[PDB]
Amino acid sequence: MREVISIHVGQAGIQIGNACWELFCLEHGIQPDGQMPDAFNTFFSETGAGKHVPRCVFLDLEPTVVDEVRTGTYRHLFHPEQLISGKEDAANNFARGHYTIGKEIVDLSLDRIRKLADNCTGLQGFLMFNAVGGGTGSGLGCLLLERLSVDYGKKSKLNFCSWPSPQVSTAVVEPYNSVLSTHSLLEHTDVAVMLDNEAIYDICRRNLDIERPTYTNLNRLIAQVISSLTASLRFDGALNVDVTEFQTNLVPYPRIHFMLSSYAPIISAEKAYHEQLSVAEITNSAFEPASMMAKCDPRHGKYMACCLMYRGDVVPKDVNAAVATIKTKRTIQFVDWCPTGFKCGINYQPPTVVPGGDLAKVMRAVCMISNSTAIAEVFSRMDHKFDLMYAKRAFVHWYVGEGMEEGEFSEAREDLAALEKDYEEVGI
Amino acid sequence: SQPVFASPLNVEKRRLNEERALMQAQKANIQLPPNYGDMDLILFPEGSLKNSNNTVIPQSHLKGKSVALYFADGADPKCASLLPFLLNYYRTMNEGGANQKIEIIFVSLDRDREAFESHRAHMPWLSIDLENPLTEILKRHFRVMKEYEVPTYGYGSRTGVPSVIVIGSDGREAQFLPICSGLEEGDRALLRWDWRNTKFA
Amino acid sequence: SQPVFASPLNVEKRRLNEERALMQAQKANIQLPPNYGDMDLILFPEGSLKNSNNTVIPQSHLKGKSVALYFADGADPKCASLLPFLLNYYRTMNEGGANQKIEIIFVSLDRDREAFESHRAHMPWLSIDLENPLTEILKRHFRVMKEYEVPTYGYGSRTGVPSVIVIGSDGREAQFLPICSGLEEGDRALLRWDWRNTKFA
Amino acid sequence: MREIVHVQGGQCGNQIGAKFWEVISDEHGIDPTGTYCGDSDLQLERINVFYNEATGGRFVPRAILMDLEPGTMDSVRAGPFGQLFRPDNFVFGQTGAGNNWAKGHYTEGAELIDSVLDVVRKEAEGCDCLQGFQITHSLGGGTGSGMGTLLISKVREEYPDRIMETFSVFPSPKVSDTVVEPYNATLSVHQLVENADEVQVIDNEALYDICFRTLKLTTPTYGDLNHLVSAAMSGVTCCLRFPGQLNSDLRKLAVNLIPFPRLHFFLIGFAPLTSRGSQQYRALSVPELTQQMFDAKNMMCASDPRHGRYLTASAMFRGRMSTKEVDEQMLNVQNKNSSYFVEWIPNNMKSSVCDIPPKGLKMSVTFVGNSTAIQEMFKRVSDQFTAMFRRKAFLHWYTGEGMDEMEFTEAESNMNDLVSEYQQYQ
Amino acid sequence: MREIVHVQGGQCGNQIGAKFWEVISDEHGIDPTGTYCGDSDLQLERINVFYNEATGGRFVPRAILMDLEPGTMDSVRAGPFGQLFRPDNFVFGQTGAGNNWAKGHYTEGAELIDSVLDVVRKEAEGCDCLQGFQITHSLGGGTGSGMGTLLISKVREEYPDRIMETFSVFPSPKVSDTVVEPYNATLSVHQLVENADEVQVIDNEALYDICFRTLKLTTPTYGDLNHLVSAAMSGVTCCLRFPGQLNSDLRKLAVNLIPFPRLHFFLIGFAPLTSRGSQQYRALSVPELTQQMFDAKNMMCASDPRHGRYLTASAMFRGRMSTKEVDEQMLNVQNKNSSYFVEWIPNNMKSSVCDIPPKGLKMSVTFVGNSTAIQEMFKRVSDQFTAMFRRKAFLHWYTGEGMDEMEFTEAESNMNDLVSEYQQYQ
Amino acid sequence: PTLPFNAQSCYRSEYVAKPLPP
Amino acid sequence: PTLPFNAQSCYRSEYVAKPLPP
Repeated sequence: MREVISIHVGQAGIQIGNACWELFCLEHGIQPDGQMPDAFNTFFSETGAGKHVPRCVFLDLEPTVVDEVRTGTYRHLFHPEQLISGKEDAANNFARGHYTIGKEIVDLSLDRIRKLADNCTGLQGFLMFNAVGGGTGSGLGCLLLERLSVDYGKKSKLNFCSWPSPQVSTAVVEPYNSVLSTHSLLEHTDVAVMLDNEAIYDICRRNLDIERPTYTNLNRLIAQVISSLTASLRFDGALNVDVTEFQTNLVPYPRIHFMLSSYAPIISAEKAYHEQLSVAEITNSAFEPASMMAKCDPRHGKYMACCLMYRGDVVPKDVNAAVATIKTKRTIQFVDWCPTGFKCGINYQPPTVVPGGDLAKVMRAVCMISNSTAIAEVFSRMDHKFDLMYAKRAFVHWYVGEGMEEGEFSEAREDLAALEKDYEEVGI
Repeated sequence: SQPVFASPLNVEKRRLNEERALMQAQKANIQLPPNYGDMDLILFPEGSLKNSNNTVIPQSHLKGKSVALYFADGADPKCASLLPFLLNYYRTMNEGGANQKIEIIFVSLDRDREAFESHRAHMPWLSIDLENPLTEILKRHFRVMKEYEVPTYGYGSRTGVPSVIVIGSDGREAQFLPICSGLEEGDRALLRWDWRNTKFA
Repeated sequence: SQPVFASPLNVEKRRLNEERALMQAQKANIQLPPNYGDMDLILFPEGSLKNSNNTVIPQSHLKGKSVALYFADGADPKCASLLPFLLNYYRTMNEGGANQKIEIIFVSLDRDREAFESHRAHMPWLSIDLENPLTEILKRHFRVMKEYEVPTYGYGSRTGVPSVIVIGSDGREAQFLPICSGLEEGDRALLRWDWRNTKFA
Repeated sequence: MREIVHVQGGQCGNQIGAKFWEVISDEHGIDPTGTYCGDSDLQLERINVFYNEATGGRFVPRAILMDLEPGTMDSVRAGPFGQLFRPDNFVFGQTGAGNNWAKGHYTEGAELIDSVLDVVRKEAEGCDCLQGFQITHSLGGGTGSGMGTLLISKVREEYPDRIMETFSVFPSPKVSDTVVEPYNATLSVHQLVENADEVQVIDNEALYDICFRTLKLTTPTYGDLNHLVSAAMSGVTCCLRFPGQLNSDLRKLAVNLIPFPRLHFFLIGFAPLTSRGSQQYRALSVPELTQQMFDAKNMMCASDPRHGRYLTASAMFRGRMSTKEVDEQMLNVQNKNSSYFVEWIPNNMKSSVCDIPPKGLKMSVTFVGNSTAIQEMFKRVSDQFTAMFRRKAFLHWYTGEGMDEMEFTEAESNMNDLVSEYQQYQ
Repeated sequence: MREIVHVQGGQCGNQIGAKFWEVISDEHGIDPTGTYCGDSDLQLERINVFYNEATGGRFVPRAILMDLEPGTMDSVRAGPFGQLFRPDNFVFGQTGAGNNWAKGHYTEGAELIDSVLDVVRKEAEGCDCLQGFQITHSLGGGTGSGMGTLLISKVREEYPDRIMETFSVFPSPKVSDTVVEPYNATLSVHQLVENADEVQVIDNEALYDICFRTLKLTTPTYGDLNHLVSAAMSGVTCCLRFPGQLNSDLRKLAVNLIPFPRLHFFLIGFAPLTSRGSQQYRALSVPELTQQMFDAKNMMCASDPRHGRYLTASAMFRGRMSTKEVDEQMLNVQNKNSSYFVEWIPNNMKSSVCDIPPKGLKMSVTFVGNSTAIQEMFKRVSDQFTAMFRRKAFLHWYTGEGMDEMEFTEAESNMNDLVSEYQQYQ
Repeated sequence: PTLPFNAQSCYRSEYVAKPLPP
Repeated sequence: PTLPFNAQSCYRSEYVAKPLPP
């Protein structure tokens, strides 16, 4: 029936996917075994007596992060060969992950993809989780998308890339990995969402009041966003929008598919007692510049387009009262050619809290994902970093030794320059 | 089978319930061994609990409570630091109400009876004496240990002393309060204690 | 007469069953000697099994479980290797469920009482005491031996220590877990355990 | 999955390596007799990186022992944890290169390298794919420097793609061990610079300074000093052996610390480091790890980093620890000490989390920093090397052992050029 | 079923074959007094390949002792398990051959052959239906080389279609005792090329090198090293006595190692071989078996096989084991070491499995390889023969017993074509 | 003096078989 | 002196008395 295939590539992909899949299990009431005590068909298959298995693949050339999945609590949940492991690390090298080591793992991945795709028709599309900062997240993440786009042409391909933080990076060669990724995910991805690490750090700081957060704390919040985004497919709602209708309303031009993310409310057991969680108040916090999840202050651009997802006891007339207030407010500016730029989505089902986590149980939630022109800033700052380090051939010899030709850096740079100009000319 | 399997509480519970199931099967498509849902135990014996003024309180009057086991040691500086804040929290919780809501049963890691009585003389909530094997069996069941002295069966030590664990009706941990835990959010994790959800059914 | 004709359990069962057969035949074409299908025994007497709290439990407590005998030696490095995985498997696949699936009965091959109790303290499932004849009789029954000390009757040894063997109601070998055997699936053969079809009934 | 092949060469390499396997055995809970103790899964799911099953239940180390004389072999074999190693993994000499680079690299090490290259190939080809090699040696000696660097040249040619990690010790500024130190140091460097993928520098002056001011130990022997060196050796490779929130290995370090291929020399630091007396006074928190980490007192190279600028730096955090204060503090240190960091690279610092703490502690960090302040050690060698070569002292052994004179001029020209290229980025 | 008749000629023949029967009797459970012990069915299911019932319960070997002196057969008889042999199977000589092949083959052996060949007709015919014979002898000696081969000639004529297989120990290459070696070797070889089906070559210099490099034994007697030769003897004939997953036989080895009728000389190796020190620490696996078996260090024949090409090789495995590792290791070894394998025969390896291992071990393998690296053995004898024969050295001893001079020329020519015939396939 | 090993991963501490909502 | 023979064939180990199905 109506199914969506999830792909997790690299460290960032796998760890996020671990958080994504545990939420879906608790959501639909399936167990670590995979058998429940027909909403779940979008994520889980039907196998044997009563068991459901995920429609996912795990890819990494590093064994130690995907083997640990096979070791952990959820052994029996995942398919034995839906977690593909390499033998040797990508080591932050786009060339290594795209040319040298990743070639023998692509065809092993495509075997699992097509066999999982061909069980039924009406496949909505694909969810992609990767880190553009990383080696296999960027290199092997790319290589999969050339092989996917040529055969499975038609279908939607959403990407949830963890863009590098402006101040913090997980790596020092990551400007090189960034420029090469952003070249090759332009024409292979239909919708790209920017996730940022320090953006979710300071959300965890001022909202949940967690002075000591970690990657597990971050990935809970990210898994809530993915669940809120696809809640329309799984559960019936008053006014639903699916995966396919995102790119209709968010992507006005072929080159322009980079967009923000924000989730509200993010309230612990501390604060949850002491406000209305009113529809007006949660949509006010959603548009707040401090609640962005990409670390770019969105006031220095124009909101090109916007989508709002709603969960729980949300009535349609409260949405319209909410969105009228936002239009009235002149802190948030709009582009001239898009006079109406809001697409609402309402689902009846409230979010389900994982026990002993950090979010509180709440009646309703908003997941606002929006295309803006302020993305031209984060592309420009990353560009400035790449130009200084490249100009005298730093770290080049790693890349050019591994197969790629000196001239893919120049071609990727000029292509990013076209992306600079394209965002500039639109936003005037 | 919650929160643990290899505990003396769960072993005694499995014994009694499967005994009871076999007798019901003898008297009467019955499922052996009985489900964890159909399993039942009595947790605090009638002569287990006693109040401040040293009078017996039965288990049956723990109905409609948010009840927590306080595993504590007399000599521990961390315990001595935690104690006044928990005292203030207990007072301000139980005073703003006609009837009382939260309740703390004290489990000791003290060296001897003299230390037990000396530390217990401060506390106004309920306590279990040191000689009762309830303390030891609850301690193994909820995985509290000061140090790895006793064989535990492949468990990791869930807590260090001190720790407050909110319990349910069947010995299931209702919620974990992270003083010295995965969150390390010491001395003010007592705020996280919710009382809608954690009811001694 | 399963798995071997020449075993103490089988000869004891033979004696009891055809004792009753002759008695009722004299009391009355009743088939003599009775079929192995007609044969039924009590595998564990009243005082055999003791759990983690050293409380005796009858055989009747094991209905609808998947029971496995674990022949183990305290000093064997292969047993030292096998033990944590066995603990973890018991732990998780029994805990994470709405049924109590499996149960392990420990049979010792240690030197003496001190070693036996020391190794048994590290263990949450059931055990048989080393003094009790049943351990030796089970060893001969299932043909496990560390070395050729006790004379098997001109046949092979089924396995060596350590070994996990799924058993039935009548001493029938339900399935052999290939820890150190023909398959040689060290520490991963645990996953071959099918707890559906092997019920102690 | 992955395996690290260990090579220990010379007197100083062997004593360091002997202590290294003692803490790895301790971390993985390996009894000195070979067996397994401890009864936990996390100790053992990645054991193939350093050990091998022996169908008797025992784990043999993945190590090669290498010397030109059997004196120091006896010390390692007769020590505790000495029966761990396979007896055939040892290789012997009989002559012993009298701390002469030429004699270890051309005459006495040449006829031995046939035999031990077999032992490497025996262990290298043995597995699925190997992750790389790790080599501990001394650059001041003969059998460690001269014959050790020969193997580095040999095994790089046969396994080009695999990584090349060397733990080397250097000549000290103050004390004089092995009077021909600059001759051995200079000749080792201009070969190790093109044949080793990452090099990490230890100096005995730095170690004694740590025993002065931090540990407050009054009589540290080579037993104590090698313990601290061994602690960073395990700390740099922790994430290969244990899971974690963010993964890293040796190639993560290589791609994130090497701007140009010529510059691959590091400064190693370990934190925390406090005396027995001050153990229970100190709040082990991520703020106080990073302030001790960025101290000159903590580096194990005796070159003050405050003179130079950190070109790039890496920190492998270990333990249960929150990653915001991991992430923010690396950024936060770059903000105030903006003068200590190079400008034309944003975010010089790389961080990783390794969620299994070392034995006896709760959190720890190992610092691997590519600093241009390592120029101060290289200048001192070149200054000394030119002092002797100009008057051609101690040359007749080096030139009488089948080695040309013009090798020396190439040695000083290359290493001076290494000094010159640090200068432009400072 | 099948029976092998064992034949021993000479002092080397009697001493080597004495240890062969001690390890067969151990394997099948026979006491020195000759009764069975140890109540196992496998041990007696195929016992008539070697033994013979007495209708009194006891077993006698099917062996024919043979020596031209009465001394060495008194040594065999008087030891333990010397009571096992039938006294009538001994055949005695009073005179003896003084390491003169002529008097062994023409004069002294002629009056003795009619007696020993009387025995061997009586024993062989008396069984059910014969399978093969086997001969253990030395070619450096007088009676092992001289009268031994005359039996080989005469029974080949008599029993034309039966297998004949020889464990012959050649002259030692380097340190060479019994100074008339090449005269005895060359004369024995050209007579053995038209009259033997399988020939297996062992050298003493090969055996002694095993005792340091592999076994590491301090004072190894003939008793110690004959344990190794006899274990090779048992390996080639495992399947005749025990069931197998894939069966073999002496005849199966002939049709799968001998491409052309004259090329029937083989190299013999055994694996595993470890010191008593290294025994508990070694992992015994089939991939580890197959790489300790492909060594110059492991062959019992003192010629380096890396200098030549394995025309066709075989490995007979013994133990509880799986069948890829017997065969995927074959593809493993043929692909990467493609230089040591001849080309115009693809996939040169015969493999076989026998379930019951040698006593005390769990797996083992014996290696039989037809190589053209044995040209370097015939050549070394060939120059030493023509060095002596040119100058007529020691020829009067040979020409006085009825020999002619033309026989020596034919000895070289039939040796030298075998040298050249190995050349044309390399 | 020895101490037992009492550490488990972030995964084991945070990811268990959670009870389902009623 | 000698030892008894504690080896068992592959066939006897895995071709055993098989339990008859109901």
